Amino acid sequence: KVFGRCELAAAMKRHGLDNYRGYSLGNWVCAAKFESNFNTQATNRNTDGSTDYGILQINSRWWCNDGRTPGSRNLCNIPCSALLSSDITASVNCAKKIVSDGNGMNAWVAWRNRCKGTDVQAWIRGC
Amino acid sequence: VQLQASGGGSVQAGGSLRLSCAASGYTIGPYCMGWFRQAPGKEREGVAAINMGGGITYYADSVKGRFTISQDNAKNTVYLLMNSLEPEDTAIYYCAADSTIYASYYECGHGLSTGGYGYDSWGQGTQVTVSS
Repeated sequence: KVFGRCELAAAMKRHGLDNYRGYSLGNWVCAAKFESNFNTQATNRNTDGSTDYGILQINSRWWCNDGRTPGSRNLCNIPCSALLSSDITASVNCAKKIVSDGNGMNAWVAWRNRCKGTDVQAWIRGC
Repeated sequence: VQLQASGGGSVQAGGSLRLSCAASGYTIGPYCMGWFRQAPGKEREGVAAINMGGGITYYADSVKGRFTISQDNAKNTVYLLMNSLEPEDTAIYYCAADSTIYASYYECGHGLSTGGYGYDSWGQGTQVTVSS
């Protein structure tokens, strides 16, 4: 499912992402936009064999186990397939661990590149 | 966390040297380990990086073809084999790690080529001097 901006914002809000660890919700909507374009099914295979899954493009050598990635640390103790669901709960649940583990939102390359130090609330205004 | 480099010294132009770096005190990671060098009177240069585990490598255009970075795993140990050493390679070599466990795929040579962004943990420098 390809969420709508304001649709994803509402779903993330309900899933407790607003001001999570202090990150206003616009951070989460912008990350999701430049990570997966709001497509909960997006997968991107990487040069090291690993693949990025879901709406927040979570990676298989460290966060989830997809079965075809050598050395998967699987830090989220979850299959990668649980992140391609239209129900962002697993993704949101894992995104919290990444963030609460001290990585910050820097863990998302797209956020650090297209959102950090930008007017992120632009991403939720009008919903 | 600790980073302990080894190797370095002096050698004649044309010879080779092998540096090493073991990250210690890590529970998870590092995501990246690489090498930087501060030649006398020049800008700090990002030399080579490797994506821990995944194993992808990146090299500065100067050292491309001559250096080779690899990992022994274990205590997050990596090596830089330096062949065809020229006196221009004389500099202080620093080991560096990026402790962030990225959510999405991050290519380590990204922070290396752009000022060492992301490489938070640094080690002691090791002088390498190429004679002749």
